[PDB]
Amino acid sequence: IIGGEFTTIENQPWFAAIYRRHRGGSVTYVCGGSLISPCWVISATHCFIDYPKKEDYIVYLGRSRLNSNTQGEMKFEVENLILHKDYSADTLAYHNDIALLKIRSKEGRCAQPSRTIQTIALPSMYNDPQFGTSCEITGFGKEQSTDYLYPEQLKMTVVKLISHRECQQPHYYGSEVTTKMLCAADPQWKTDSCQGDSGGPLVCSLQGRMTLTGIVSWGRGCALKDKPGVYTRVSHFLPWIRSHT
Ligand SMILES: COc1ncc(-c2nc(C(=O)NC(=N)N)c(N)nc2N2CCCCCC2)c(OC)n1
Repeated sequence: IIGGEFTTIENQPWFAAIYRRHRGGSVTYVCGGSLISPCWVISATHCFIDYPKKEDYIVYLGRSRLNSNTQGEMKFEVENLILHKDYSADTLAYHNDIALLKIRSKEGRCAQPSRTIQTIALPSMYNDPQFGTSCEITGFGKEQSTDYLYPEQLKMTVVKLISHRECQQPHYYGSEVTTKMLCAADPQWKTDSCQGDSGGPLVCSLQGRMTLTGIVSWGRGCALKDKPGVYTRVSHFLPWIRSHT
């Protein structure tokens, strides 16, 4: 996350931290996700597509820091890794950038809700807020495009939903952005999602409740002028989400 503020997991208790075991022993951060039910984390396919073996991944819930344990955190194996059959990668855009991780502990239990571990609501079908709506993004992603390290502490910022029509202007993304994508940006382009934030939540207050509107997918740099964040439009994927859960 470029700009925004540091936060703790209590402010985004659905936030999942997804890591991969390396042949050797070492564990590296992959991507964020969102607890949508006790046993199910939703994320981005492009996070896993290079290493699509479920046994390689670890999910934490209730985790506020990258490389230290948070009091109350739960650690999970991936019992199922579901990648979107119709996934594709362009030079810039991911299509159908959506994935489901069925989580279970060594002792065979799903997530136990707590102050630091809550589920987020999916939206009603084809129902997103208007352009100009303020939504929150959360991630352990880079603080600057050029940074080598990810931040130790979880971050979150505010971005405004951009109209499909504004996001398809050639000097933005042209036709790279489809009806299954959402754009969000800061009016000053000063705050944004970035590398490491992929798969993490775009959350909007919708029908007066916190709703998983987007999944961090792609963008051309981070906090660049005329280069908004591009998000999987979760309201266009409910059948796929219902069916695979
Ligand atoms: C031109 O440089 C460039 N371009 C793209 C990325 C990148 N961006 C995002 C992202 O969400 N961007 C955004 N919201 N504006 C994102 N979610 N992920 C990004 N990478 C991770 C996976 C995609 C390609 C490599 C960079 C990047 O990160 C340092 N740097």
